[PDB]
Amino acid sequence: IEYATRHRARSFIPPEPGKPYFIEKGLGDRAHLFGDLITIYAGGEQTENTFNFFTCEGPKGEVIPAHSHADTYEVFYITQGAVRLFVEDLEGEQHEKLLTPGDFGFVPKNCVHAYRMERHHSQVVGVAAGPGGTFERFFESLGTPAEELGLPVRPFVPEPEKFRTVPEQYDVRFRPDHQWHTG
Amino acid sequence: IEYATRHRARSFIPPEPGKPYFIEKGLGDRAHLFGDLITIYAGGEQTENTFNFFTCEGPKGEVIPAHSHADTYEVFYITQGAVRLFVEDLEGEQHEKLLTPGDFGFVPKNCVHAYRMERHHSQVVGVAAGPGGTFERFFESLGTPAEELGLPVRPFVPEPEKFRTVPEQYDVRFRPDHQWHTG
Ligand SMILES: O=c1c(O)c(-c2ccc(O)c(O)c2)oc2cc(O)cc(O)c12
Ligand SMILES: O=c1c(O)c(-c2ccc(O)c(O)c2)oc2cc(O)cc(O)c12
Ligand code: NI
Ligand code: NI
Repeated sequence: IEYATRHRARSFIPPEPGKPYFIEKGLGDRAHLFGDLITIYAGGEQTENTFNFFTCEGPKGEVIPAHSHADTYEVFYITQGAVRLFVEDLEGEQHEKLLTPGDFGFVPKNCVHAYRMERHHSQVVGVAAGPGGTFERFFESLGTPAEELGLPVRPFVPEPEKFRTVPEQYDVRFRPDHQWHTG
Repeated sequence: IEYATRHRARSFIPPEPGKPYFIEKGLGDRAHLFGDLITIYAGGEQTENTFNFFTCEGPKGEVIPAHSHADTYEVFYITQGAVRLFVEDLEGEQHEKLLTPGDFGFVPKNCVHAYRMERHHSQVVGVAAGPGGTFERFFESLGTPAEELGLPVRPFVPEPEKFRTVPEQYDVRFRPDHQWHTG
């Protein structure tokens, strides 16, 4: 049976801290953002705002917007398909790598980065957290929560206003002028 | 690409915090504990002691020792095989679930728990962290660090004294007399 939480009328994440739980494949809290489906299995409420756990999956596509996080560190661990990760270090040097399932990428705070899914229905396991809390409700805030299972039929394109206001609540800084010179 | 660190003569985890990095499948810092191989991709040094990221893989086996963590929350995210997760909640009710790849289990602090791998070379993605810091160097401390790739050839059984002294440094509390009555 399911739970009612702060985030969903129907969720498999228990609302109270301190409760163990299991969630079958795909049934975490879901959000749509562009063509991608984000699925949250644990958030800050579960971990005293220490860490989170979520997956991101999507169609073969182009790079997501280049961005950074001032106080948040991010893991990319590939589970399906192939994902090209772009990252610029603090010294301005850029790096790219095609990550295949079981490969790992790590993006520290203040490092500009982006990714491109290079196979249909690629999937990434992510953790996104830091001294300033956990990041997981970003996705449904800029994008939209989803009740349906599976990849969105139509991409969810946030209205411009969302891109201005979501940084006020979530640790994200967009870098639309950023150019990748790794090819 | 390879570094000497506080933890290993050779590592693909950079010693300097704030550096982006990639690690190919299997090439995180490795440790053996019983028949299992633990591979660390990010530790507390990478995240200001906020979270970590590791895998655990091993043969079809019996349940690991029942234990709890006083300040640490743990994620079980199955990537290969099938893994049965046992957990006792704070009110003493026990639960078990066979978790298959893509399935998720969450064990809050102070819940007694254990797992059993039920396919050869099953694999779990883990995060284990909390207000008490990050847990990942526990495995090489009770077990042993490993330079070679692959499952350990001989199980590493820790001497009884390590079970007494490792809890003084890592957030783990063994429950040697704990009995699972879930099936
Ligand atoms: O800022 C973003 C972000 O951080 C993540 C992300 C995805 C997978 C991970 O594994 C991870 O650690 C982070 O996705 C995004 C997707 C967007 O369309 C826009 C974004 O701004 C982000
Ligand atoms: O205390 C332990 C522990 O926490 C974990 C663990 C394993 C995979 C995970 O994904 C995770 O979150 C935790 O494994 C163990 C394995 C042992 O042989 C003995 C232990 O004492 C632990
Ligand atoms: Ni990001
Ligand atoms: Ni544990």
